[PDB]
Formats: sequence, structure tokens, C-alpha cells
Amino acid sequence: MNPIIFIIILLTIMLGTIIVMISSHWLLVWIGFEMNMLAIIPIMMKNHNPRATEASTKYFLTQSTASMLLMMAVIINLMFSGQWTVMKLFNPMASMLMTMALAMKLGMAPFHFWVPEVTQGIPLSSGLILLTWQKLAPMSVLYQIFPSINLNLILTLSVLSILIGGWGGLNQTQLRKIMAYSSIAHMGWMTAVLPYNPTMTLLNLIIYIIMTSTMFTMFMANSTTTTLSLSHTWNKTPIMTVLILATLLSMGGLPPLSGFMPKWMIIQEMTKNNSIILPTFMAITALLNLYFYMRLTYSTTLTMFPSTNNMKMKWQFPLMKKMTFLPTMVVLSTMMLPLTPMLSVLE
Amino acid sequence: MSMVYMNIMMAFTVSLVGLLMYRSHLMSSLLCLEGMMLSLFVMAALTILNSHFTLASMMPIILLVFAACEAALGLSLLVMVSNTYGTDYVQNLNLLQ
Amino acid sequence: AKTVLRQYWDIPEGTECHRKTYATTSIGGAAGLVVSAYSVALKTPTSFLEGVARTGRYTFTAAAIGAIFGLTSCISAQVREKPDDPLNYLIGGCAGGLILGARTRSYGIGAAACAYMGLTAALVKMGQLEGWQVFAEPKV
Amino acid sequence: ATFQFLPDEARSLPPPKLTDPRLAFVGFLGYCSGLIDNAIRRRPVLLAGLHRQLLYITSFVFVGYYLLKRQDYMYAVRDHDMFSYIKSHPEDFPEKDKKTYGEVFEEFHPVR
Amino acid sequence: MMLYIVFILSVIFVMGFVGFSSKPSPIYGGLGLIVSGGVGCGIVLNFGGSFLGLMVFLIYLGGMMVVFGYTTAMATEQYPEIWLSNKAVLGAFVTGLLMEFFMVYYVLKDKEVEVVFEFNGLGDWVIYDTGDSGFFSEEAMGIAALYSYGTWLVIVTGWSLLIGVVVIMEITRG
Amino acid sequence: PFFDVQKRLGVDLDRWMTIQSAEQPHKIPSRCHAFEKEWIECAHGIGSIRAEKECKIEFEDFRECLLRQKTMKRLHAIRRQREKLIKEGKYTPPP
Amino acid sequence: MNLMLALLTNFTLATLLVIIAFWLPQLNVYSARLPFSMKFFLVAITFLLFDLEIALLLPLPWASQTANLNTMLTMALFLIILLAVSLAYEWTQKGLEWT
Amino acid sequence: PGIVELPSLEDLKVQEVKVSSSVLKAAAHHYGAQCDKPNKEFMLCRWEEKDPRRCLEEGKLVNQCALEFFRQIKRHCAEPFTEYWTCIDYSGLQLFRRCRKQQAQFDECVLDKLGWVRPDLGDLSKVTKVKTDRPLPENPYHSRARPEPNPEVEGDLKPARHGSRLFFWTM
Ligand SMILES: CCCCCCCCCCCCCCCCCC(=O)OC[C@H](COP(=O)(O)OCCN)OC(=O)CCCCCCCCCCCCCCCCC
Ligand SMILES: CCCCCCCCCCCCO[C@@H]1O[C@H](CO)[C@@H](O[C@H]2O[C@H](CO)[C@@H](O)[C@H](O)[C@H]2O)[C@H](O)[C@H]1O
Ligand SMILES: CCCCCCCCCCCCO[C@@H]1O[C@H](CO)[C@@H](O[C@H]2O[C@H](CO)[C@@H](O)[C@H](O)[C@H]2O)[C@H](O)[C@H]1O
Ligand SMILES: CCCCCCCCCCCCO[C@@H]1O[C@H](CO)[C@@H](O[C@H]2O[C@H](CO)[C@@H](O)[C@H](O)[C@H]2O)[C@H](O)[C@H]1O
Ligand SMILES: N=C(N)NC(=N)NCCc1ccc(I)c(Cl)c1
Repeated sequence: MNPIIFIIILLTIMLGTIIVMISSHWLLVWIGFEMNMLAIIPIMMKNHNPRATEASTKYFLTQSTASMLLMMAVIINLMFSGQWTVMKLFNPMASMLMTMALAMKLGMAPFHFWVPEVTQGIPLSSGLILLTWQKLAPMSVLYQIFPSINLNLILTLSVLSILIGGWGGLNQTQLRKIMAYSSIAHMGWMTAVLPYNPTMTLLNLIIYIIMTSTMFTMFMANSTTTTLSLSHTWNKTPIMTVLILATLLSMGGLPPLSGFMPKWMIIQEMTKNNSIILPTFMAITALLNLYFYMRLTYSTTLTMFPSTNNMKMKWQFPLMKKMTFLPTMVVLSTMMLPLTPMLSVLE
Repeated sequence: MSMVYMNIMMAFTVSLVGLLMYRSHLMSSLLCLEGMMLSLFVMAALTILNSHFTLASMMPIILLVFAACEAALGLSLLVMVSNTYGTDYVQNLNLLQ
Repeated sequence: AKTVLRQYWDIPEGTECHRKTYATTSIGGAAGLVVSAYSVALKTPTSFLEGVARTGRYTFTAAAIGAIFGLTSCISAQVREKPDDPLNYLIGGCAGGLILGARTRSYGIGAAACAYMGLTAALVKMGQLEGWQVFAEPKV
Repeated sequence: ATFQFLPDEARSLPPPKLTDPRLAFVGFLGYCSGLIDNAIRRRPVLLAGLHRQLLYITSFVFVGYYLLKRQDYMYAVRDHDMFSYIKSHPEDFPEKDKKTYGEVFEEFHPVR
Repeated sequence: MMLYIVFILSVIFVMGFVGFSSKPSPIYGGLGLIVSGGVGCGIVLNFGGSFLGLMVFLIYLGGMMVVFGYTTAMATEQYPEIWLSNKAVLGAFVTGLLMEFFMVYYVLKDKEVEVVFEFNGLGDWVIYDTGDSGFFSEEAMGIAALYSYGTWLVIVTGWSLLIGVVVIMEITRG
Repeated sequence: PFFDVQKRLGVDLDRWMTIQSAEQPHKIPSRCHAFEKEWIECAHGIGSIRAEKECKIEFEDFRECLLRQKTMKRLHAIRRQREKLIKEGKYTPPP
Repeated sequence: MNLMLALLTNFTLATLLVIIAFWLPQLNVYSARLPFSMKFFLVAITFLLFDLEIALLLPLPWASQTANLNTMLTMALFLIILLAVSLAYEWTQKGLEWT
Repeated sequence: PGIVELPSLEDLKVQEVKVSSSVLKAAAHHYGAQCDKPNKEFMLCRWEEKDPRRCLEEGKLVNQCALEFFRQIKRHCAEPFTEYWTCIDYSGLQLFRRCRKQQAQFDECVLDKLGWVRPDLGDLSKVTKVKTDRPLPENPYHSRARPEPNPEVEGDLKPARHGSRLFFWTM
């Protein structure tokens, strides 16, 4: 890709998301999703191989199907209220379709099958956009229509995502599939608290984006896409193993790291609503995620895996990738718990 | 509701089921995707026309334009898939299992 | 599914045993169908008759588990004369747990299922008695 | 207001002190980012690029200062809303008559 | 009766959808969609949507569906399999028609049917607007308003179409 | 909107098409203009929780204008009673 | 009715002429990828996208009646320029070539 | 819900203006100039009451003024007028520009015999003012009382008491 075209396509991705977040009209929300999808396909295809073509095709079909269901919900809403305003919907059938459409876009279980495959089939930089920026638009709609959302449906989607995301990650050695199942589990926490306190959805979303961006950036810095490739980092960039260790433990929700804060604040909100079984089940199930984060820390940081002779050649050359914002992101990924009350800025 | 809404809603469902029950040709699924859009256009036009909601008259056109541009992207991916395996069968798109 | 659970919970405890088993079997039998549906969809059976055999296999097991749980749980309350006691479903839950071990021909799985199903069933009675919410309505 | 970071009413509140302990922590986080920047690029961690390290601290403090202001404004708004609601609905928040422990009866549970 | 033309068209509309949704060869699936598109225009025409109806012919049928058929000739099929020669397509085709017929038979007899949701059967003419004598097409006034009210709609639509050109060239370069 | 840029900048990007009682070309009214107008004014500024109960009457009327489900049900009732009576020869339509 | 009668007559007559063409006394007693360029696919897609922009331009004769002429003309020219820009992009990117 | 009041069938009887559209088209410009007062009183009533049942009396005065208008053409200008609207009637679009010769003859006849002046371009589209003794409608939409607004909040914004109060935090 021409560097100027790449920038223009990236801005179109951003503009599609922004349109969704500033629109008060359902048609413009739908247009935002269409624009966003149109511009995201070229960055998935940018390395021109059969796996990239398969990923883009599977992505296109899933997102296109969801956008059709979103439009169907919009028209049903128009039939029963005679208006297009982006807010609660005025028909239960429209609410179910819109909720399922957005769950499909987010990749929540049991509409989750595309996320591991699409992420595996596209470059790390494209996966970073897919699993972070692309969550903003569907979540911003869910933030506005949640009063009309069926509580049983949304909590069922949340519980299944935490279970599927946790179990799916245990069997993975590919770093992009691990991140994909991590994403599915984390969307579950975001939507579980949505009916009770949407502010905690935003808090979990922002913190998730920061840690996920950190992990993808560190994977890109070393061009690692597999567990065994990542296990060579100790014999090249020892510092990077420590950063990876801390970030993974944060993503595991261990105190006193930043990734504890969203799980902690979400448990608080549901208990205030006399919801005890659900937070307890979710916290225990999230130990599945902690297990396969810990496995990565074992092979990356806490043990020294075997190396290769040709690695000595790498010792002589500096790390020249941009690694943009990594020092900032990694510090926020790990050391923000003392500043937790700052979550009220999102209110 | 009116009679027509029964059949128009049914047509959307039929094409949705058709889309979710894949066969072999990827083209056949793109047709079901475009059938869903057709019924959406007809359903919205009928609602907007009957209610005399004048400024919404442009909405079905905007839907048609974006959907067709969206269908163009789908056809581009189909030809790239077909250039790789010689057919558009969806059972060839299983490398990422 | 709300309606099926309603008639089960509508009836008292240790009364109309044949009605409880019908309800529990119906609940369990449906779950076997849902499990069967995804199984054949995501794991294509070798032949049409092979898929029917798999569907019957799963559905029979799920129906059997629910049937025994309701039968065993409602008799226990009847014999012990303790309608509102979690231990009744603890017996009902383990009974259904053992059936799974039999259907899977694994004494280890039966013991594991006995405990997990037994504790789960007991917790369901405590929640019913004390109004535990799983999907709590937002209040604050 | 709508889509305003710090509405005009927030100027009635006292500003955060430049010696705020939270602001010092934010400054510390900025310093840590400066060191990790040197480490990933294999520079001398403590000495390298003092100009860069100065901007890391300054950037974090500057952004941290305004986030602290919004944080304090949002909690003040929360308290302001809550007291107004209590004032406007005295029937839901009655001043109950408190009794003394000599009057109230509490069961004794011996530990023996 | 002619008073039920819209209902009659909507019945054919559904059959066309069953035609290509059962997914025969995409050559015939495309034909089923062309017929549905033409019938879809007919429905829209009878609700006063002259301009919107003709856009279906011009854009949906004369544009998008031509490219669909064009691409099918290149990348999908050149010869079609005998229509209904596959058991699955015929089964789906027969399944849809019978479901459609049972829906139509009951609504006509009762002037109302309950397929999941409640539907009337008196006729679509009953919901129509009664008084009209403006000296213009209201449907045309709304679409023309795109250039005076919908500045925002034009910009984002215009941008997206330009991006479509850029993106498709990137996708197909290889 | 999630970010209300339109209100904050005072720019109308899409609010003009959101409702059918807004300004229209050549003052063409929608069929349910008065019903939507009444329901919007009742529900303005009190929030959807309050509006769902206190403006229920306006919304019910507005929904009747939109879909005419009650009106069709009443006509379908008179049509049933006529083409029945006509069979028992007890009614004769006027010229 | 008149238009439907016209359409029925035109295509019914076409059907009759086609069948009598196929029938007459003869007095006798005894799915893959075409080897076809990607360029031709790109012509079809390019036509489609331009055809969509022509759809947006068709209302222009009615839009010229508005009192908001300043806005109408600016958006009308904006749409055509962007259509020209996409043509320029294809041209410079060798998209209108056949070699 | 109540019963929709409707006026009796004999409360709606009136002498209708039983002439074709090309006759009205030919007479429209003089008609608009001559019958403006009852016409605008009726249109004021319709847009104010929003109820056709409430303007039936003024609607009747519209017919009377129109019948009197045409009885006055029939009494002085019958033959020039018949030539004119017969030329209008011939056109499929009933165009004025095809009949300027016959229009002038009719225009001259009414001016000479009735002092009628044809309104100039732009006149009949003017917004005019009408004097009416009909009281201004109070609740034309028949709207209920509006819900009371939520208790508005007014006061001095003080710092949050003891900060966020989140678990253990002191600020
Ligand atoms: C304050 C409030 C917040 C509280 C939460 C806790 C915040 C702390 C987490 C901050 C984020 C992680 C950043 C940690 C900085 C690590 C830098 C370091 O200590 O040195 C790394 C070391 C140097 O390697 P290098 O520079 O490449 O070459 C050495 C030649 N002299 O690299 C090596 O030599 C590799 C050594 C082998 C790996 C040993 C792994 C065990 C040690 C891990 C310690 C970090 C664990 C972080 C978890 C939190 C701890 C509480
Ligand atoms: C290893 C642990 C595994 C997870 C264990 C999870 C335990 C979860 C407990 C489930 C919730 C408690 O169980 C549920 O409680 C509510 C009461 O609030 C009951 O609610 C019902 O009870 C009454 C009984 O008269 C019925 O009339 C009525 O239908 C309804 O009120 C449900 O019938 C019961 O199923
Ligand atoms: C903008 C705000 C920035 C605030 C920065 C405040 C601290 C800045 C310190 C700058 C000077 C650091 O200078 C650097 O320090 C370390 C230890 O101190 C020295 O290097 C060290 O190596 C080893 C320890 O690793 C020891 O032998 C000994 O401690 C020392 O020799 C370097 O020889 C010196 O170059
Ligand atoms: C990819 C490119 C992205 C570039 C984004 C640039 C943003 C463009 C902003 C367009 C909207 C400008 O702001 C908006 O313009 C239109 C026309 O001028 C105005 O609209 C005007 O035309 C009609 C006439 O009645 C009505 O909509 C309205 O009565 C009138 O104000 C809006 O009052 C104004 O709010
Ligand atoms: N929907 C929810 N339960 N949560 C929620 N956002 N409640 C609103 C209550 C609240 C809480 C903190 C602050 I600071 C402010 Cl100003 C207001």
C-alpha cells in the first residue's frame, strides 16, 4: 500500500467509528458501520495470501450479515414509533435483532467463531485494530440502547462469552488466537455490567484497549506470532520479557495491577444490585484466562527456553520498530490501581 | 399489521435462512445477502411512503447506494477467492481452523 | 422454558411425584435437544442416520438425568416429610450424576458428576428458599 | 453541559493543589515511562535523554492535572445531586428517632 | 381482484425469494432475484413511489444485478446445473412454497391470519391516505431535499463511494 | 449520541430527519404529525422512565395512527357482521 | 392498467414470435474461473460505483427548485468533483489500461 | 373512548358549484379577486380549528359567493366566457398561454360590464389578513395537561464530602 493511501484508509476507519458515536439518527449509525467495514477490509488483505483472503471473506460475511440485521431492527423500530432517533427501541423484536446484530459485530459468543480465525489470518497490526478500535462503535450503541435490551439475553451472551473465551484459550499456541479468545472473554465482562452501570462498561473497555494494545505492540516489536517464537525474547530483549510478564498478570486481573480495577469495579456494581451468584461465577471462570496467561509467562519470562545458534547474529542489531506509545501504554497497563477513583471522569 | 408486511417480513426471513444455510457457491450467499437488502428497501419504502414522511424519502436510496457498494466489495473478495482455488466454493476457505 | 419451569415450581414438594418427573424430564429432554442441535451443526454426522443416532443418544441421556432427579428428589421429600430441605435435591442431583457415569461407563465421571450435580441442585433449592437472583433485575 | 470536559460551573470548586499526592503519583508514572523508554531502546536508563525524560514527567503531570479536576468535579456533582434529591423528597428520608443502648434490646450470645 | 394487487405482488415476491434462497445454481438464483426485484418495484410503485420504484430497475436490476451476473459468468458458473436436480434445493423450494401457500390460503379466507404476529387481510388499500391534491410529488420533494437538508448525508455518502473505488483497487491488485 | 458534538457545536448533522414532525419541504405534513407532536411535547424533558407511564395515552394514540391496528379491527368487525347478515337476508345496502 | 396492458402485449407478442420461430413444418421424415482478465471485472465494478453516484445525481433537476441554492449548488458540484477524483485515481493507478 | 360527533346529513346540504375544472380554471383569476373575503375567512377557520366540522357555516358562505360570482358572469359575459373556457378545456394541460386571445375578450367584457380587474402576477399568492369575530381557538389540539418537570436543581457546588468515598481512598 502507498503510504498516503494507507493513512486515508485508516482515517476512513476512524471516521466510520466517529460517525457512529456522534449520530443521533439510526441511518447515520448504519452508514458509520458500513463505512468502517469498507475501509477495514484492505488492511486485512494487505499481505495478499490465501489466509488473508479467507479472513477478509469470513469477516465480510459476518459483518455484512450483522449490518443487515441492524437495518432490519431500525426499520421495525420505524414502523412502531415513526422516528429514527438513536436511543431505546420501541419494539421488543427490534431490540433482540439489534442486540444480536451488535453481539455479532463484537464477536461475543455464540457468534464468536470468526474472531479467532480472522485475527489469526491477518497481520499483527491489523489484529490490533480489529480487537481494539473496532469494539468502540458497537459498544457505543449498546451504551445508548441498553434500557430496552432484554436482561436475560444480554447476561446469557455475557456468561457464554466468559466461558467460551476462557475455555478456548487453553488449547492455543498461536499468539493471535490467544488474544482473540482473551477478547471474547473480556467482552463478556463489559456487557454483564452494562444493564447495571454503563460507566463500568466504559471503564472495562478503556482498560482492555490499553492492555490489548500493549500486548500487540510488544508482539510486533519482536515479530512474534507463536508461543515458541516469543520464548526466544529472553535471549534478545530481556526487558521485553519483564514488560510482557507484568502486562499478562494485569490482564489476569491480579492485584495490585491495573487489570484488577475493571473486574473489581464490576463486582461492586452487581453486588449493589443484589447479584451475587453471577459475579462469583464470572470471577471464578476468569481463572481460566489467568491460567493461559500464566503459561505464557512461564515460557517467556520465568524460564529460559532453548535458543538457536543464529540468534547470536541478532545480538548485533538494534530494535528499529516504532513501538509507538509502548512506554506509556505499559505503565498504564500495570500501575493505575492507585488512581482507580478517576473512573468518575467517565460518568 | 397490513397484509404486505406479512410477506415482506417473510421474504427477509427466507433470505436470512438462505444466507445462514450455506451450500457451496459463495456467490449463492452473496445473492441471499442482496435479497435481504431488497426486502429491507421495499419494507422501508412502504413504511415511509404510507406515512407521508417526506424527508425520509431519500433513505431507501441511501440504503441502496451503500448496500451496492457493499455488494461490490463482496464480489471483489469472491473473485480473489476464485483466483486462488479456481472456484468460489466455501469449503476451500478452511485454512484458518 | 419459563412456562415449563413455572409448572415445576408451581407444584409443592413431595406431592404429585409423577407430575414433577414429567416436568424435570421435559426440562432435561429439551436440553439434550439443544446440545444435539449444536453438535450436528458444528460436527457434521457421517450420515443422516448417524446424526439421528447421536441426537437420540444425547437426548435420552439428558432426559434420563432430569427424570431421575425429579423422581429421586420428590420421593426423598415424600419419605422424609421435609418439603423445604436442600438435602432432598442433593440426593436428586447425585442420582442424576450417577446416571451420567453409567451412560458414559466411567465410575470416575459418575463420582465427579454426583458431587457437582448434587451441590448444584442443593444450591438451587437454597436460592429458591431465600430468593437468590441469578439474573438480578437492576435496582440501583 | 453536553460533551464538555469541564463545564463552567466546575470553576466554583477549589483547584487541585500542584502538590497533590495523586498528581505526584502521576508524575512518578511519567518518570517510569521515561525509564522504560530508555530500556526498550537499550539506552543508559538513568542518564539518556534528560530532555525526553523531562517531557515524560511534564506530559503526565499536565494531563493528570486536568483529569484530577474533572474527577473532583464529577464527585462534587454526585454529592450535589444526592443532597438535592434528599431535600426534595423528605418523606423517603425521614429523620428516625434514635434510641440508646440502655433502651434497645440485643440478644446475648455467650462464648463458652 | 385488482384491489389486492399489492398483496398479490407480495405473494410473488416471497416465491421469488424461495426461488433463490433455496440456492440453485447462481445463474438461476440470480434470475430469481431479478424477478423479485421487478416485483419489488411493482409493490413500491403502487404505494406512490414512482421514483423509488424506478431506482430498483435502474440501480438494483440494471446496475448491481448486472454486475452479479457478469461476475457469475467469469468466476462462478458458465453452465448451470439442471434446475431442481438437487434434493436439498427442491426440498427447500417445496418447503417454502407450501409454507407460503398456507399463509395465503388462511389470510384470504379469514381476511386476517396469525403467523407468529397478527396480520390483517382486509386489503392494503384500507390504510391509504384519503385526501391529496398538492401540485407536486411529495416523494420527489423529499428526495430533492437531499441537496438542501442532507449536506451531511451527501458528504459521507460521497466519501464512501470514493473509498469504494480506492479499496476495490487495493483488494484486486494482489 | 454517545458524543453530542452536534449540540455542543450547534451544527445539525442528522437531527433534521429524526422525526416526522420536523420541518419538511414545502410544509408537507406527515399523516401522524399531530399525534407525534403531542407525544413529543408530553414526554419532553422528563425522561423515558417517567414518559413510559405518564405519556402512555399520547403514545397509544400515536401508535394507533401509525399502524391503525384498532381501526382495522373495528372495520373487520363491521365487515364480518354485514356479509353475515346479508346471508340471512336481514340487511340491504343502500343505493 | 394501461401500462400493464402495454407491457403484457409487448412481451406476450415477443413470446409468440419466438415460439413460432422455433416451430414450423420441416417436411422431414428422417463452474470455474474463465480465462478472462481481471480488467473486465474491474470495468464492471467501476461501472457499478459510478452508476451509484449517478443515482445520487438524478434528483438534481428537482433540487434546483430549492430556495437553498447556495447549499444545493455546493453539494451538487461536490458530488461531481469526487466522481471526477475517483476517475483520476483509477486513471493514475493504471486502472483504465488494457496492456 | 367516546363517539365521534358528526353533523346531520341535512346539516351538510348546500347548492354545489356544478361546473367543470376548465370553467373554474378560466374564472379563477377573477374569482380569486372577487370572492377573497369569504374565501380567506373560511381558510382562516380551517387552519385555526383544524376541524372540518367547525367551519361548515363558513364553507357554505364560500359556495354562495361562488354561485353569485358565476350568476354574474352568466348575466353579462356569458358568450365571451364560454369561448374562453372552451379553449382552456381543449388543452390536455388546460394551459393559459394557448388562449390569450379569448382571455382578452373575456377580460375586457368583465371590466366594461362589471368593473372587474384581473389580479396581477403575484397578487393571489399574497398572505393577507382577515377580520373574524370567531374567537381564537384555545386548545385546538385537545391536548391534556403536560407532565410536571422534574425538580430543578439549584445551589452552590461544594467539594464532595470526603472525596470519592470509594472504599479506602481518602481523596
Ligand atoms: C506503584 C503502583 C503500581 C503497583 C503495581 C506494580 C507495578 C510494577 C510493574 C511495572 C511494570 C513492569 C516494569 C518493570 C520494569 C522491569 C525493568 C527491570 O527491572 O530490569 C529488567 C531487566 C533488565 O534487562 P536489560 O536491561 O535488557 O539488560 C540487563 C543488563 N543490565 O531484565 C532482565 O534482566 C530479565 C530478568 C529475568 C526476568 C526476571 C523476572 C522476574 C522479575 C520480574 C519483576 C517485575 C514483575 C512485575 C509484576 C509486579 C511486581 C509487584
Ligand atoms: C457449583 C455451583 C453451580 C452454580 C449454582 C448456582 C445456584 C443458583 C440458584 C438459582 C436461583 C435460585 O432458584 C430460583 O429462585 C427463585 C426465587 O427467587 C425461584 O422463583 C420462582 O419460585 C416460586 C416458587 O413458588 C415460583 O412460584 C415462581 O415461578 C418464582 O418465584 C425459582 O423457581 C428458582 O429456580
Ligand atoms: C527531567 C527529570 C529527570 C530526573 C533524573 C534524575 C536522575 C538523573 C541521573 C542522571 C545521571 C545518571 O548517570 C549514570 O548513573 C549510574 C548510577 O548512578 C552510573 O552507572 C552505574 O553502573 C553500576 C550500577 O548499574 C555501578 O557501578 C554504579 O552505580 C554506576 O557506575 C553511570 O555511570 C552514570 O552515567
Ligand atoms: C470525509 C469528509 C468529512 C468532512 C466533514 C465536514 C463537516 C460538514 C458539516 C455539514 C453540516 C453543516 O451544518 C449544517 O449545514 C446545513 C446546510 O448548510 C444547514 O441546513 C440548512 O438547510 C436546510 C434548509 O432548511 C435545513 O437543513 C436547515 O433548515 C438549514 O439550516 C444546517 O443548519 C447546518 O447545521
Ligand atoms: N446506571 C448506574 N447504575 N450507574 C450510574 N452511572 N449511576 C449514576 C449515579 C452516579 C454515580 C457516580 C457519579 I460521580 C454520579 Cl455524577 C452519578
